[PDB]
Amino acid sequence: TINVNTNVSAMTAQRYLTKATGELNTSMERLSSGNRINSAKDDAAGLQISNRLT
Amino acid sequence: MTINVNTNVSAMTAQRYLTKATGELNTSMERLSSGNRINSAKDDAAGLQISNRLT
Amino acid sequence: TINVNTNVSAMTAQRYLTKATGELNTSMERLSSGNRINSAKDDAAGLQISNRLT
Amino acid sequence: NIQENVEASKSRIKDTDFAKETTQLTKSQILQQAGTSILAQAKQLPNSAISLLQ
Amino acid sequence: NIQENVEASKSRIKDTDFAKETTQLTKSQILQQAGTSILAQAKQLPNSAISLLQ
Repeated sequence: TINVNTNVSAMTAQRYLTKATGELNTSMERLSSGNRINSAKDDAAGLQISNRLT
Repeated sequence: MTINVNTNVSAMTAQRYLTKATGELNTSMERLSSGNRINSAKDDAAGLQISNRLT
Repeated sequence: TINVNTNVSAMTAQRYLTKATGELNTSMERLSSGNRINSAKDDAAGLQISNRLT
Repeated sequence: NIQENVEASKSRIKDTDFAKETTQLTKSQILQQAGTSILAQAKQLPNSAISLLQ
Repeated sequence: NIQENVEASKSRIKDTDFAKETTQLTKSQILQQAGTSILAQAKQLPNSAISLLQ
């Protein structure tokens, strides 16, 4: 309690900020490109079927 | 018995208590400056081992 | 005891203060530069790979 | 596309994450202040105790 | 997540509890001051007692 060498709350805040930033970047990419699935990570089966349909 | 010189006996007990207090104070100062309770194997063996493993 | 010739606590405090100040300087340099890696002493492999990528 | 990916990886390896480094900077600042306070406390008490005894 | 939890546990086991330790420091300081005051008080008046009347 009232520690110095470790700040667990700051670590959790950093983790959640990183998650928010990652989601923000993904959303920004999806907005700019105009496609929801730009890389296989977004969706595997979705990407496959979309490529076949295109 | 209870007969003591109070010159070279009371002085000895006072010196022992003062040395204990000074050692405790120095250890506490080390722990405050360093930010870690355990600074050597002497302070805590198992705790030091587990903390090293976690780090 | 109260020997005045040498106080080990002073040396310990000075050593930990020096460590803290060194880490403070490193953090300041990292914040100002913007690059986590600024010398080979920091991390050799990371510096090599990052230079190659740049 | 390859340049975008390479720049992303280069930034991740090299570019600093300001959250972590700012947290480290604040922690180091506080550690330095604590060190100075402890050093001030520890310089005066031991030397002064023996002089008081005399 | 595992790193955050590990850091929390390590802080539990190792990191200093300043609230307790500052109080311990002050208690030790008070005890040493009392010890020195008692050492000065004694060994001067009572010791001199066995001589002033002789």
